[PDB]
Amino acid sequence: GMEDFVRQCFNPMIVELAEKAMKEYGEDPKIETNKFASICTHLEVCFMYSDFHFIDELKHRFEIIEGRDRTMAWTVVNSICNTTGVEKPKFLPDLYDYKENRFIDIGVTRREVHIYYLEKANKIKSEKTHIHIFSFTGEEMATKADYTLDEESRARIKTRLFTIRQEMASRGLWDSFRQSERGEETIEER
Amino acid sequence: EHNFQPGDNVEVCEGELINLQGKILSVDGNKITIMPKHEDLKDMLEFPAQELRKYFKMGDHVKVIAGRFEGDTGLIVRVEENFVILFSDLTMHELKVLPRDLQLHEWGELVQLDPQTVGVIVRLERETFQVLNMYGKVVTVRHQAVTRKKDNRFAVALDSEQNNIHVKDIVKVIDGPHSGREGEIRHLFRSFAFLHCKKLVENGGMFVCKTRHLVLA
Amino acid sequence: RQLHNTLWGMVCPAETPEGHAVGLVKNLALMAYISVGSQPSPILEFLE
RNA sequence: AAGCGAGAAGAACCAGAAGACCAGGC
Ligand SMILES: [Mg+2]
Repeated sequence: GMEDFVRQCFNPMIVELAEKAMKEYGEDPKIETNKFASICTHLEVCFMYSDFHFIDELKHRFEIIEGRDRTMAWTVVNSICNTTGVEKPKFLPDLYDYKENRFIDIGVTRREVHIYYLEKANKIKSEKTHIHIFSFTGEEMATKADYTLDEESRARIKTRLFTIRQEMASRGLWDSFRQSERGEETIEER
Repeated sequence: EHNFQPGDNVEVCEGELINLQGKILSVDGNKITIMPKHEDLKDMLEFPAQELRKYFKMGDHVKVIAGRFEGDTGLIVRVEENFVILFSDLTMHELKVLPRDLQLHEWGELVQLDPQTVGVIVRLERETFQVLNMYGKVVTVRHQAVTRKKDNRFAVALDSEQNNIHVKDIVKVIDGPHSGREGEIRHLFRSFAFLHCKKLVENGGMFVCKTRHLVLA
Repeated sequence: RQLHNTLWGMVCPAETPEGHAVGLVKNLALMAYISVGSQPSPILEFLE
């Protein structure tokens, strides 16, 4: 029993965004709950990233592109690229920083940071798309070693990741989260 | 405590041998029988393991042995009553220690392989980076074996028609292996440029052409 | 290792390994029987 | 030459004995 743990160990609106997104994409959230937990933690970390940080001479500095439906997310991306002139990233980013006027992709991983980082960098082809990567073990690393955040904010994010890691281990499913199959897509039209 | 290690520059703290300076030779188990070969001294003397201290002269080498500044190295620059100040070799960090405390890469970033092999990273691996060099060969190099090179975004060169070309310019290739291709100049040198073409799938569209094989598109 | 004349009927002249144990490892013949042993007391009594 | 309704990708992804002895092929 893990889904109840995810429900009770997350912000209600974060889990709401996760479940609505998944339902949009057509996946049964009662079976593949590992993707449920992963999406929830990713959304949570993105919110923390865009939490308490404001651009002013108060306005949110970071707009959370993830967590909203596909058309709305792409509308946000297109509007930002049309006003600021930033190149439209073909892959949906996760956030946009107005001060540096550049999109950011946030990824939380349990494997070593650099392998995930290089994987993403190669996939994106480095088309002017800064990316930041967190890990459950409690280390971070980003493109050009730029985190665009105060040390205390990143410390809070990493501590939250470590705490959820320890709670989930207390539940004993840490090894279960270490498994994720390609796809069990066999829904015949009946 | 009292510990002595070979190779250290020591001094004599008492006796008729006072102020004599020398380099330790050997060491023993309990009675160290430390023997320092004094500077400009053909003979070898004998001292107890408490009579010698690690003294150093102005302009010599020193390396911390223990304490808060362990691992730092440099050169003492002043001799106060007992404190000795020096500046770290690797960085400008200030260092104050006793004399006895001393002894005697992102996807598509230009990298230096060797003076004449300023390559461009085209693939990130766990331990290595593929690097397309200026000759058109792809080499694999360890992450720490290359240095990040400062890109000259304002570089200017001549193309095949002696037109001025600049970083970010779109050029056509009219000679050499890539003749007929078109690309964006990413890194520019007088004789060659690293170009990008999204239609080119090899090396993620990163190729290299001589500047005399280019014409501004 | 040589096939002694006394191996007639007691050991197989043909059956023997051809490696480094030629002639040392032998094989009994079909009708060969190795004695089991017996007490000589009755023989001694008969002789006396 | 054909020509009679719409698309694109959230999250992240290996194993050693060693030694002795015996049988055996060459
Ligand atoms: Mg992402």
